Amino acid sequence: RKPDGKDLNFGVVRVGVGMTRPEVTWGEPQNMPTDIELEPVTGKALQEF
Amino acid sequence: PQAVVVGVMAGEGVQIGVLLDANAPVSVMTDPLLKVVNSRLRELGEAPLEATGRGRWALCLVDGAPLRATQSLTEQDVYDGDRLWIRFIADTERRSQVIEHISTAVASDLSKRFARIDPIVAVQVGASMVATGVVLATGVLGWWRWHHNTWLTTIYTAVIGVLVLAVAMLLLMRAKTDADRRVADIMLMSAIMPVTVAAAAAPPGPVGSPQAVLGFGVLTVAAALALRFTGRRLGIYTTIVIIGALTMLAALARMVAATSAVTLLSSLLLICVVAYHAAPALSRRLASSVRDVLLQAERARSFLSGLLTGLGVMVVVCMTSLCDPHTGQRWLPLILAGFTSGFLLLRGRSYVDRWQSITLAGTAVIIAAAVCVRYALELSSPLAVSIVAAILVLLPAAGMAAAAH
Repeated sequence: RKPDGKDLNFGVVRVGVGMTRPEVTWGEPQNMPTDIELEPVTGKALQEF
Repeated sequence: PQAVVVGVMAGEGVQIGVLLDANAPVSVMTDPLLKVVNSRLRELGEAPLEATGRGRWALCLVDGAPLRATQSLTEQDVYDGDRLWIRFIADTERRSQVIEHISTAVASDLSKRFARIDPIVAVQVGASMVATGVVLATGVLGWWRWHHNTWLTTIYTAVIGVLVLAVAMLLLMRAKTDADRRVADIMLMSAIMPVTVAAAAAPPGPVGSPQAVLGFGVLTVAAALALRFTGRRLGIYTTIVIIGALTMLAALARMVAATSAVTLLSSLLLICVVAYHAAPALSRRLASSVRDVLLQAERARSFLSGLLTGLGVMVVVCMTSLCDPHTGQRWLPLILAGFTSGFLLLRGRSYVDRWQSITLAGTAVIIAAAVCVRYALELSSPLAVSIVAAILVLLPAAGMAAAAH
């Protein structure tokens, strides 16, 4: 490890394991139907996903 | 008692004798021990041990199982003269994986834990079904002759034998891998059964003593001839040769002249008794330079396993035929069976191989059980069945108890 600015890991220490937010960036689905217009099968599929 | 000398296995196979501290905990030794084996490899001119990515160094038994890092060498059942292995065990830490929609999730996981049917297995199943078919065909053909011993049975069976054998011939010449050989072997094994009844079905007139002699002869010859040229499936072929040869002698005697079955049965029993004593000697005589030792060891073991098995079949068939609930002093053969069973039960402990030791042990128990059943079905009575049932259930329970307790 180096302190010279480009090394972002300096001063960071591992304490264990757990959850973290992935590097993915989700875009909201366009023209989403209103709650009464949603089909039941595809609704929970996209929601739990 | 302060130290113990043991062999340590290292990279690529070098065994080194070391004198270890008998009471320090094993985790304290693995670091300097690794240095020592590396230093010796360097002086020997070999390449040292090295790590690969993420992992750790551990000390294990020859079976690879690692020793508990905190326990003393004396706390574990490690004695002077034993051997251990130093090994690198890689890091298993990795992300967890989750699939939420259940239909996909069932398919994905279920497809990784089991094997789907494929063309290689399909062929073996086909071979297995045809073998099962012909043994049924010969069975029905062999049953017809008892009512009409005409030429039909032999004429019909002979052509099948030739045809199956002709197919097996092309398969044997073409085989390239062990999968191919298994297919061919199952086919060849099945060819012996039709040819046997085909020959035995040739002598005309009512079936009996004269027909039997040809069958067991050709059976013994066919089983023996296959082994000579094939060199595979030693156990199954060998067992047939023994039972065939012995029956040929017995059949010949009965056909020529024999006052009683007891006479022949007693003779066979004695022949097996002496054979049981000679068994290991027969196996020894029947069987880059290192390879020669490995081949001989399993071959000898194979022949012995079939030999012990075949004799077992003969004595159980003979003993169950010798004892009888109506003939004379009914108790005399029953006690003789007991003495015979004890010898086999006692001698079975002298064999280290599981199948050799287990088959011998099982042979004695089945003899006892068969006699109990014999004296129960015939000369039937409420007390007789009652008495036999109690004995037959407690007999094995006692054997299990002697080993379990």
